[PDB]
Amino acid sequence: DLKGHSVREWVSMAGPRLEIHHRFKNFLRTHVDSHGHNVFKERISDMCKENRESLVVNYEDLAAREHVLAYFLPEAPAELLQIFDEAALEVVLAMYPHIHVRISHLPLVEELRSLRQLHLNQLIRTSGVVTSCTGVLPQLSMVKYNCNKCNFVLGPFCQSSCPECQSAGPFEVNMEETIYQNYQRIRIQESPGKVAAGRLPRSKDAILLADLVDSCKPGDEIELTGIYHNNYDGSGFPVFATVILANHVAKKDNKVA
Amino acid sequence: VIWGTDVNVAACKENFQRFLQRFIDPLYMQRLGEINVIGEPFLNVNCEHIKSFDKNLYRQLISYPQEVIPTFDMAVNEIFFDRYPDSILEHQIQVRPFNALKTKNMRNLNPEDIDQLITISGMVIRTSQLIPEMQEAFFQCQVCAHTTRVEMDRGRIAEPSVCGRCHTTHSMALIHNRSLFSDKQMIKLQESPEDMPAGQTPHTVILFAHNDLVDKVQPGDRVNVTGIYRAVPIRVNPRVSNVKSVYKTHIDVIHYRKT
Amino acid sequence: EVRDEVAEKCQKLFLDFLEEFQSSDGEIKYLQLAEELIRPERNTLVVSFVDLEQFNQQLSTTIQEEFYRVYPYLCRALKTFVKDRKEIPLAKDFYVAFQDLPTRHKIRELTSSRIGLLTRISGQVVRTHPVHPELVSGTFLCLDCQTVIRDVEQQFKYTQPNICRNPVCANRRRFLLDTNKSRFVDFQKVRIQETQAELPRGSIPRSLEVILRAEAVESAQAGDKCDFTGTLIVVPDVLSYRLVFLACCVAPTNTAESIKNQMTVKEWEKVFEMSQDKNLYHNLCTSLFPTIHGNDEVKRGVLLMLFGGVPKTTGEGTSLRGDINVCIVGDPSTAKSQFLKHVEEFSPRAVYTSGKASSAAGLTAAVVRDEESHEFVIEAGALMLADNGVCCIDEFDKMDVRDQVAIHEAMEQQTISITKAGVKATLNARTSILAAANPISGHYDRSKSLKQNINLSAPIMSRFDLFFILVDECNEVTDYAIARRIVDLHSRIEESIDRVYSLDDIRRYLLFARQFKPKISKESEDFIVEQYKHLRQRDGKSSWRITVRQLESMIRLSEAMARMHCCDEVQPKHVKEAFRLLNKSIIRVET
Ligand SMILES: Nc1ncnc2c1ncn2[C@@H]1O[C@H](COP(=O)(O)OP(=O)(O)OP(=O)(O)O)[C@@H](O)[C@H]1O
Ligand SMILES: [Mg+2]
Ligand SMILES: [Zn+2]
Ligand SMILES: [Zn+2]
Ligand SMILES: [Zn+2]
Repeated sequence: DLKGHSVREWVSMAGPRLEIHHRFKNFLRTHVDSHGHNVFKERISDMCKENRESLVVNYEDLAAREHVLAYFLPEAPAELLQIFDEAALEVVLAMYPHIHVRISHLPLVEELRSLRQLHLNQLIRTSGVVTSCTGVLPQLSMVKYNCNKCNFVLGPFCQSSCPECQSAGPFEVNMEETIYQNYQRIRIQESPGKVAAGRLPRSKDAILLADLVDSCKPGDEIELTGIYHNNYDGSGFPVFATVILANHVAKKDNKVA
Repeated sequence: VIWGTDVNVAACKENFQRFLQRFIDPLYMQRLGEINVIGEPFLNVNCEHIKSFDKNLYRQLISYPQEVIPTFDMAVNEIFFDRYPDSILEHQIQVRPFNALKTKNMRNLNPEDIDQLITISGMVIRTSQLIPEMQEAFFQCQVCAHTTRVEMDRGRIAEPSVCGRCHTTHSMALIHNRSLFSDKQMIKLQESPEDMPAGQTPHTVILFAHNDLVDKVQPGDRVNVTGIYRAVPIRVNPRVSNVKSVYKTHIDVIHYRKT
Repeated sequence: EVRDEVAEKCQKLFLDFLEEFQSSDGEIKYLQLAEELIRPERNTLVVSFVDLEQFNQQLSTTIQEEFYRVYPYLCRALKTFVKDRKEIPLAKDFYVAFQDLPTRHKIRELTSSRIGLLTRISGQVVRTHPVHPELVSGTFLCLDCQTVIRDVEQQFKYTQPNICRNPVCANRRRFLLDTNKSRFVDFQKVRIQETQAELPRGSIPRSLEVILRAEAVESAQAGDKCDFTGTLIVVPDVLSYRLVFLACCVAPTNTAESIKNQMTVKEWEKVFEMSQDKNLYHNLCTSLFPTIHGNDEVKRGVLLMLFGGVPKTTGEGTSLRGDINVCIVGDPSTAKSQFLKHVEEFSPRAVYTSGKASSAAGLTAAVVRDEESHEFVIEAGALMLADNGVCCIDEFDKMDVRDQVAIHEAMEQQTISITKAGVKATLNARTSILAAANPISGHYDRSKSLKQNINLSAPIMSRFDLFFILVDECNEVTDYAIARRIVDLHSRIEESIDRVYSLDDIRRYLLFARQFKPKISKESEDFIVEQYKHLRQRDGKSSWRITVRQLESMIRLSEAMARMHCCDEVQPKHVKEAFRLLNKSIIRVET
């Protein structure tokens, strides 16, 4: 149910994992809202009209209807996000034989200077101004090579002579992992006017994979919600650069409201 | 006597003490007193003084430096505990002889000089940052954190491959910071061009300064370096134990004289 | 499950010290310090080493001897102390920073025997690398046996688990890193070099790499001199190892009353006589420049630069320059480089450099790729190295346009905002600049305006407080006197100088005078107003016109002259002398 020992460990458990999955799937039908229009049915119909595989979920509704579930969303973002994605995919297939779920309306909004290690590997919403954006980079793959004639695996090598035995063999791929199967990299800095004069505006890097790709333009003030987590980067072993995995994006109309 | 030499620890120490006390240009006692206040525990001695005082002792020192220098160190420490018997020093005095055998014809050097003290004049070409070399490796078990130590494992470190409290499989990893290190600086020094008669191919040598005397010579400095000639094997492949029949040779410096 | 009795005892004693030790007020100071630490961005708590030494000498000795071994346990003790006290976030990194260490070693003295023990060093930052998260306690899962390896600490390298967790399985090669579960900490690689004070003459300085983390990451900016309290450690490099000083705390290197109390009785008496010594101006000028003849005005201006005015920051966050900038445009020879060399030699914190320098920094901060790391690093330039000091730049007329614009920005805003290759920084640089230049064609044409005589851009010229023109007079008496000076110097190898005050005495007097911040009296205010009225009325023809920038330079020089005598208020004497100096420095076209 709840109140385990660690939120990440608690969600990882298969029992509670399927419990939360079933509860969310049921909520995908029960939540007709006071309007009684079956909000989730409306969202499913809108998505399937254009087949956007992009679902919008309001944190307020989850918090009010469930409470505990919305409470656990911040601490275990990836797990519950995958649960919601699979639930939405199953619902869409049932109604219309992957679905990405994007959250919004996060209660607390933190500035770039306001986020620290306490917020690492958690979902958070911030307000920033885009500064630079790249193309739709194909993929970032980390390749680890089993050594040739030596019990050792060469360190991760990013893509997109042994340290001990000095073997000259070409080596063979011990393990290759793919990350960001199709991604766009953007940079967001503190919106002008919120900087404390002398202080240089803070900047952070966000990655938009598959969904939300090319959903922003340089120079656009956006309220970005995403998982602020560490991860590999394009650079001995690869450098671990902190980034924001973008879960949802918005636009602040008129740039001042 | 130590095997394959003409050296007696007691007699050699007594002769060195006599040389320290009975000598005429006594300077050694003067600089011993100077070290008292300075605290600098390094007694530099010109070997030519020993040669003049006792040629036999000079020959013995040159032939077997590694085995003889400790005796001189012990004698100097005993004297320092005799004169100024009360004093404080982090480590007892050390002796660093110099200017003994000017076989500065580096191009003309022979394997007969292996493990023999020699002084050579030349200009240092390159150096390197002080290298910390292990002397007492510290290991901790990944399973039970069983702490253990391996001391002076003849250069390499003997991996236990097995723990001692849980006696699990090879899981005890070395802890660099918890270990103990010593300073070793590498220098590449070129033979002095003037001394070479032909100079068709200027000669170069590699020097190692150990535990002290590090960074005391900047690049391009023309100095006389006195140290022990050394030859060490080179392994054909690090994995295999085979060694080349031809040894690469270097110098373990004992004293520097700026000139 | 092996318990380090030393570590546990140190943890217990450290927690006891935290929860019992109290200030002179009788209250636990560290309780309030931690209460302050609860706020965000405050994850490092400072601790006074002398205080804990008094609380437990044995504990302090053990920590000093085995600081690195016990540091994690000290952090755990801090975590326990803060968690149960107040509403602090359940899980965020905490650290302990140590200070007040009497033992100040030199970079030369850092030997392998000191590895792992706490020590304090003093150096000057040279370059600063970007911040980077780094895994400290990694967590992996074995692919074959799908068991999560946890807390596999890595010693500053990509150290995978030696063998699987399961005794049953022995994959040993296909561990998968759990990024989310892995523990990361933000590290910044800085490079420091021996400060000129400790640097032996003609000896290459020792470059030492240091690692900054937690609150200290951004504390030290490129080009500044700082003292680091930490512990030297070894790091494997592609059994090779290299030294790096992991610094727990970073502080700036080293009031008038404080200095006077610290100053010796004889030194304070000498300084007091100096302050009470009338005509100290010319006396000090002559003492500081023995191997020179004439050019009394140049020496006066250089001395005023050495003293400097009172910097001011407005309520609107605008910084008003407190120090002054001097340029010397001179015919070939004429001792310009000699002036700069004297200034550099006398004054610590003064750095001599030339406009022909080809360093990647290029006389100012730059961004350069590291040869090994290949990551862009902010490298401090000579101008930065002169922070809160003096930069004697020779061949100022020959500077490159890139360095020219950089220097223009530096002298305008007193700070350099450098942004490139994705890196960005704002390096403070409050440095008095003494430039030497030659007239176009070599010889100064006194019938032409200064602009026509030098190639410097208009903004650079405008932002200079004083220009001193050194024309090679054909007068026989002047040449005879110059020959007399040079020949007497070369024959009387020494003792030819007549220093009414010793160089060390001048240095200590300058340090004492710096502590004063002279104010402007209403009488001084109106006198300055009237002097500027006269200067404006002059309106000539002068080489360069007179603007409010000249008024700012005038007030800064008046502040410096007030600082000369250490009087805390301005008097008309200082204002009139400054007016004389600035007006004389103006040269009219002789056509
Ligand atoms: N007015 C002067 N009084 C005394 N000595 C002087 C004077 N002018 C020049 N000298 C002497 O001239 C000698 C040579 O001058 P120096 O090399 O310092 O010139 P410089 O200013 O660097 O010239 P430039 O930059 O135009 O090439 C100096 O040792 C200095 O002693
Ligand atoms: Mg010159
Ligand atoms: Zn290998
Ligand atoms: Zn064990
Ligand atoms: Zn396994």
